[PDB]
This record gives sequence, structure tokens and C-alpha cells, in this order.
Amino acid sequence: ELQEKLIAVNRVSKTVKGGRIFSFTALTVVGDGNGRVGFGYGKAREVPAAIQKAMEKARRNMINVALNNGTLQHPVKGVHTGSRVFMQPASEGTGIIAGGAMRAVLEVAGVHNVLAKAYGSTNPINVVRATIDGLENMNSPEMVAAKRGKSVEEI
Amino acid sequence: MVTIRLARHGAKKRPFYQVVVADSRNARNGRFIERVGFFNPIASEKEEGTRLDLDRIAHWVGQGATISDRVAALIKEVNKAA
Amino acid sequence: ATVNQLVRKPRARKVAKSNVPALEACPQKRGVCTRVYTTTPKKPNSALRKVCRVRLTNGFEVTSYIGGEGHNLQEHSVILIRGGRVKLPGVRYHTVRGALDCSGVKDRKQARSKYGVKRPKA
Amino acid sequence: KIRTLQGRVVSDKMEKSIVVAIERFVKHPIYGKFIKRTTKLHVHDENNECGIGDVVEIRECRPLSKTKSWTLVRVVEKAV
Amino acid sequence: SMQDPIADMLTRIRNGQAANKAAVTMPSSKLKVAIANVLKEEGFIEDFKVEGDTKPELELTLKYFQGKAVVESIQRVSRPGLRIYKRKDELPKVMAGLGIAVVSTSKGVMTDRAARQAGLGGEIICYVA
Amino acid sequence: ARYLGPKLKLSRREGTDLFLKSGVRAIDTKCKIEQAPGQHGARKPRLSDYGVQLREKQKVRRIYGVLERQFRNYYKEAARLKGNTGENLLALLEGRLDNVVYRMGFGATRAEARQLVSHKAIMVNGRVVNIASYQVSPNDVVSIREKAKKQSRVKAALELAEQREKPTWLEVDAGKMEGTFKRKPERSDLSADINEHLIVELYSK
RNA sequence: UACCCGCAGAAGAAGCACCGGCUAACUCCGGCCAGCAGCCCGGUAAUACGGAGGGUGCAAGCGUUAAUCGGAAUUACUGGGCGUAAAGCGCACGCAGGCGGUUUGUUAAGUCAGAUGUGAAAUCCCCGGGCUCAACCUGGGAACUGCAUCUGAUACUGG
RNA sequence: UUAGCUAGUAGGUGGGGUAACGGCUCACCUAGGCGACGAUCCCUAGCUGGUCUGAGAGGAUGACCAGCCACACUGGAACU
Repeated sequence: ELQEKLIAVNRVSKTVKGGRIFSFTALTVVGDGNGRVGFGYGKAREVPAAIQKAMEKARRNMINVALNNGTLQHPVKGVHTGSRVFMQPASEGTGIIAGGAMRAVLEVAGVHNVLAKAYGSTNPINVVRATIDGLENMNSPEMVAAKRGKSVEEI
Repeated sequence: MVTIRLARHGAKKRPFYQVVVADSRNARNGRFIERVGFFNPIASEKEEGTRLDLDRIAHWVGQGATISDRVAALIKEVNKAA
Repeated sequence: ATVNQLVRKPRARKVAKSNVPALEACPQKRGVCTRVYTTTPKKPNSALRKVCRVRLTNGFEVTSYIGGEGHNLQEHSVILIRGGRVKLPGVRYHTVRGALDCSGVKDRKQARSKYGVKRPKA
Repeated sequence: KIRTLQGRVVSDKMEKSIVVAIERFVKHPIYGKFIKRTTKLHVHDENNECGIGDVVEIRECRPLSKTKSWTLVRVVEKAV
Repeated sequence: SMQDPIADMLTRIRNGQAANKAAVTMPSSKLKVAIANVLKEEGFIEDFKVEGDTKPELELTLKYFQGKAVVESIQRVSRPGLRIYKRKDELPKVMAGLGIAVVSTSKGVMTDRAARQAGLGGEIICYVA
Repeated sequence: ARYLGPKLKLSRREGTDLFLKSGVRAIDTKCKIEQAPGQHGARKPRLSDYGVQLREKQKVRRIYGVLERQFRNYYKEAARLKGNTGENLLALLEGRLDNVVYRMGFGATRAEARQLVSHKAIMVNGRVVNIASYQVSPNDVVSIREKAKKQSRVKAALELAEQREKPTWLEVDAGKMEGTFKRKPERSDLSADINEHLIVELYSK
């Protein structure tokens, strides 16, 4: 019972001897809403087939996120090719302050309160890749506590 | 001279005076030395409309500061009520 | 830039140049029609754009567009111009229809306030 | 116990007076770097006791000329 | 030339951690030993020893958990080109408290939370997350 | 400063009953509720994110009969208050005087409740208050004036409200034609088909 | 005068912009002309011109223009770059300037801590109060992130 | 795309002058003083609490209200 969200549909084209060959690419994201989120990207000669391929690729290739009561553990920075992403944990009641692709990722991921901002290029594919890379690199107090070989009294 | 008087603040038709110690040459709502209370002339008698400090007022009167007629009446009524 | 290079020469904020310099930070400017004529658009488009040249009260002489269908504007006509360019290179101002020499576009029923047309009473 | 300053003497060509440069370490208000700032003062030096380079302790007084309002208290280090 | 040996120590730690080095060695110094003490008591390095008398050589034993780097990030904040000093009410917290900020207060080199509990500020040496 | 035009058009556009009619019938018997207004009402186009946010804000506004300036000020005060912005907004919306008078049972619709309030027929703590946006505080007593207790409007409204559900924060006596505002309603007491976070995202963009 | 009371009768009181995408809102009718355009339509079935019907958004207002900031991380201190997109001086020596290996002692200038004085009132923010509500007025507090002085700390920078 | 500026100019002694210190003024003597941390020159401009915007840092701004300054047809001057 995971939530699936179509982020962007784009029409690309390859040229051949006869003319242009138009195909469609769809970027989606799925997530169970409590710390697991994955994005899929499918190209197809039609829009519904592209969305189906994106959903199948997104249902696999899902990552785990260490949430903290529905928000981030700490401010994180995600970077892909052109997009640099900043996410920050907020208090209860603020919502998701983020762009379209960031909103989709953080909403299907299970994040409820976050202050986010996208720098550089706002390309949807690179934005969702940067968001996923920033969320999977976010660690919890138990992780750092066990990695430091000392109790979790820092929490 | 130095005088203790009222500065008519508030809105239209609803005045609110601030008992200020000011050099008598300045404007009414202008430069003053010290605010020693207030006076709300349209108070509902349910709340307080006369909270002018008598300690600093007496200290300034002891230094030659003059008391305006309205402030003198206010001091008299504050002493009578309290 | 190195912090020392900024200490010696700070950041120079890029200055923005106005797109309607003849108004001189005024919403409208009055001027007299020096020459009323028509112009052909640029490339893709093809028409005969109604335009006029007007010497403003501050001495500036600018070309101003005359929107709407049909206008009774001759030389020495004292009109009111406002910002707003025509994408007709060179023209950077619009003539306010219904402003002290430019009559409103007749037979307007929609978007009348943009062309100075009184409301048709039933 | 009196509020005073301290700087080095950069000029003593004038008679009964010296020019003391008070160097201070101030953080830049924008870029946060700690930059040096120099305050040159015309100081009254009676007896012509201070030479160039002396680290002297000065204090403020009444105006003694058009540009002199500080006077000498004592010399700490003496031009060597 | 070598104008920042503390940033050099941080860079040596970072490069030895990225290269999966077992231990890193460097010329020793009092401030380097204090920062290494702060890192060891917080659990970012295993151990450290100073060998040599006329030219002391500091050797830090790097730490790994799952074949992964224990020190994810280590940055120099206050540097020779720009010194950063903070008061006790504005001491920074790294990783929203999960990381440490090595602060040099008048009572020695300590972490940011230790300087906060001691009611002290000072020079922010580095961030270790 | 008021909406006076067709009422069922709003509920048809929102796709949901907005209680803009008294309740002598079902809305299905007075209009095509499942069809949007106008010549192109049969079509349903895919709404954007801004479309959904705007439509939810408009649904709440048309429910409470609040124009845009007052609703913007309501959101400003809710974001100023401490706590979650959405329930603060809905509580500020429910605290209005005409809303309470309607919920109290003295109005068949919020329009006739607003007419009762504005026409100086409603008292708060014995003081005739004729402001529809008057924020009603806890423990306040709301009653019909002696002169307006003779109107059949209030009787029909009382009956129509008895055939409705009873709010938990209102202690009303139909005989004395008076009621008491006990407390502000929590988020769980209002309708569950109102997404306050949509309005928060619309007004915070 | 505020406010209150009585009378009569829905009676005296709704407009503006928009509907190709960005951006909520679609159909009919009249030829790259007339025209629209904030950035990317019209050459004879134009949701983009003009009119009508319908709808959308605001509402005693609604739009356009002018102006500032934001978005613009697009002067990047927070918070950018320079092989090919704009950007490494043709190369070097070198004064001022910037920075500077390591240990000890000393100072306490930078730094840090505490206290005092000051930082006008209004304004901003918080809890209340009075105007039938609000705007508005107002009590108290917080704040005024600053400067100076005095007393200490000595890890780091400086002498 | 303004680099040199300054002769009462910088300081000292003495006389005068002011309510008051002071080249404020005068006589004489010394030869200095300012400046690359931007002197001099040129253009623009009342300053502040504050206002608008911004998450903040900042950017823009200085109408109303309050404090300070300057002016009173233009230039000069003193009297009470």
C-alpha cells in the first residue's frame, strides 16, 4: 500500500532518415510513507507505457531513510550533476517547504516537516537523485552512537 | 522651567494622556525628560486609568519642577483614592 | 574571491538600467505628438503597427505605441504615455487610451478599462 | 586608573608635540577578517622627551592647539 | 609553504580515511595533540601516540565500523586567512548535535557542548561529523 | 463584501455540498451536484497542484462565507499563533458569530444566520452584537433578542437544526432560544474532508 | 455626537480583470489584415484578434503603469566560479600588504566570561485591557543583536 | 578616466579675544602637517530611531510620528 507519484513527463525525440521519432519519458517516485522511497525513470514510445515502466522501476530500487518522528535527523545536502539540494528538519506543523520534485520525494518518503531549497539546476531527474542521495546519507543518533562506541546520550 | 504635564496621545475622540516630566519649552508631544505615569480620561471604571508614580513626581517637585493644573488634580485624586 | 581581495575591493552590486528612461520614475508622462505614422513589425510578424513620436514635457522625444483598433491622432496632439514596450524594435512606451487627447476605442465591450471606454448603459 | 591609550611615535619634528599612531585590531563588519586600523594623534610632548619609535602611553585633555587634544603620560619603550 | 598545520592534520585524517589507511603519521605539536585527544575521547579515532624527542611524530590510529569511515566529514573552520571566534551563546552544533565542533576556550581545547556546559566560548578549531 | 448570486453553483463547482441551502430537500433534487456549472460542466479536466490547493481554499471560504482579505488575515493570525497553522485557521473560522449562530440552530443557512446577526437580533452576554466576524470566546452566551424571538425564521431554523447533528461544544436551549459557547473545537471535532495543509501550502508558497 | 428607540418599504446600493502554457477558467460567430502580447497568436472551422454565451479570480473595488526587495546561489560574508561555457597577467624579481614550522617564559592587544553605565519615547514581538468586532488606542514585558568602563581566564592569534 | 594637497598652513613663545579651550586673532620663531587605511578635487545627498523587503545575512529607503541639524527672497553684517 505504498504511494506513487508522477513527477515529470517529458517528450524526447531521436532523428532518423525519415524524420523525427518522438518518445516519452516519465519520472515517478514511490514510497511506503515511513522511511522507504525510490524513484523510477522509464522511456517509452507512449505516455502510459512510460509511466508503467517508471512505476515498475521505482517499486524496485527503493532505499531506506532514517526518519526522526516524521522529519529529518539533521540538515543534509544532496548533490547530483547540476542540482545542489539543501534540506533541514522543521518542527511539527510547518509542512513540506520544497519544490515540486523535492515535495514529491519528501512526501512519498514519509517526511512531514522539512524546510528545503533547491540550488543550481532544478532538473527534475537530477533534483530527485540529489534528494535521494541526501536522504540516504542521513544518519540517526543510534547509527553515530554505535559507530562511536559510546552510548546515545547525545540524543 | 521643568514642568510635569500631560502629552495627549491616543486616537481621535479617545484621548490618552502620558504624564511626562518635560522642559516647558518643548512641544506637547515632543521631547520630554521622563514619563512618570499616564491618565485615561474615558476609563470604564472597571479598569485602572490613573497609574502615575508619585515617588518620582515628588522627587522632581523637590528639584523645582512645576506641576500643571490637570496633573495637580490627578495627584490630589490619586492621594484621596489611595 | 579571497577574503582579503574582498576586503580590498568589495562586491560591486550590478546596477539595473531602466527600460522606460523617458518617464523618469513617473507612472505617466505627457507629450505632444510630433509625427503620427505606421511601422512594419519585425521578422515573424507582418502588419502595419500604429505608432507615434512624442516630445515629452521633460524634453525627451520618444516613439509611443497607439493600442486598440482605430485612432484619431494628428500632429501637435498632447497625449499621455505609459511604460510597456512592443516586441516593433525601438518602441518602448504605450499611449493611454482615454487620456486627455486619445479617445477610447469605440465599440469595446470587454477589457474596456484598458482602453478608456465608458460602460455602455442599458 | 585614568583612561588612556598606547601607541608608537611616528613623528617628533614639531616642538613640544609628537604624532602617535594607535594601531587597533578590528574585525571587518562584512567579511569577518580581523584587519589592522591606524589612528594617528597629535600628542602634546612637553620637554620633548619622546623620539621616533617610542611606545608611549597618552591620555586625553583639553584642546592645546588646532589639532592637539591628547597629552603624554609616560614612555614605555624607547626607540631601540 | 606550510602555513596551517592543523588543517594539514585534518586533511591527513580525511585522506587516510578515504584511502582506508590503518593509521596516519604527521609531525607532532601541542595543539595537534590536544585536538587528537578531543577526537579520541569523542570516539572518532582509536588511539594516538607521540614518538620522538627532537622531532616528535604524532600517529593517529584511524577507526572503521562496517568497513566504512567513522569520520564522515572533517572541516577546518578557523584558518589563518580568516579567524572564527564564537561566544558561548552562539557556539555551533554540527549535525544538529550528532557531530562535534572542536573549540579552543581559555580552559583548553574541548568540544562545543563541553564549552557550552562550562559557559565558555572561543576559537572554533574544526567541525567533525 | 458579500456573495449574493446563485448558491448551488458553488457546491456544484466544489463537487461537495456546502450547506448553502436550508435542507427542506436534498441538493440532488434541486441541481446537478455531480456536474460542474456552465456549458462545459460535463467535462472534468485534470487539476494541477495549484488547482487543488485553490479549490480547497475556495471550498473552505464558500463554506464559511468569508472573502479573501478576511481569510488572508485569518491565515496570518493562525500562522502567528502557536501550534499547527491549520487547526488554528479552522478554529478562527469556527469562532465567528454568524457561524456559531448557524451552528446554534437559529439559522437555517449561514446567510440567514448572518442576516439574524447583522440585523441586531442576536445578543452576546446580554449585549447586542451585530458583527458577523465577531470572535466568540469560551463561556459566552448567545441568545435571540426579546423582539426577534417572535420570528418564524428562528422556529424553522430550530427545527431544521434538530434534524441535523449536534455540535459537542454548544449547549443550546431551543425554548429560551439561547446557547453557550463552551470551548473552541479541536481538529477532530470539525469535518474530516477539509485539508487544512492544502490551504497552508497555498498561502505559504 | 457615540449609542438607543420608533416608522415605512426589498424597497436607495456591483463592478473590474481574466479564461494557449506559465496560471484558476471554453465554446460559437467575423483572414499575417484588423489587431493582442509580462515571456514563449492572426496567410479563410483562431479555447491567444474582436463580439456573444459560459466560467474563473478579486470585490467597493478591480486592472495598467511607475518604484523597492524577493525569487536572483544573478556580486555567492552566510552562499559562486576561471582546461573547453565569461574568467590564470607571457614570464619572473620584488617594496607596502596578507599569511606563516616548533618549545619555553612573560604580557593580556585580539578572543572569552561576569558586572556596571548607556543603548530616548514611539515602532517590531509576547501576554492582557478598551473601543459592539477589526483597524486603532493602550498597560506590562521582551527586544534594541551595539559602545565604553571595571574585574578575571590564558587554549588559540598577536607583542 | 581626480595623486599629490596645504603659508595661518603644523607647532611653539608672548599680546589680544571668547561665557569657555583653541591659529579664534596678531607679532616673532621653528618647518612642518595631511595623504595610497584614498589627502586634494569632482558628482550626488539632510542624519538618526525607524519603513519596505528577506528564513537570515543583506538590499532599498529616510513621507507621516519623535530626536538632532540647516535654512527663512538672494549676499553680507551686527544690535538687543
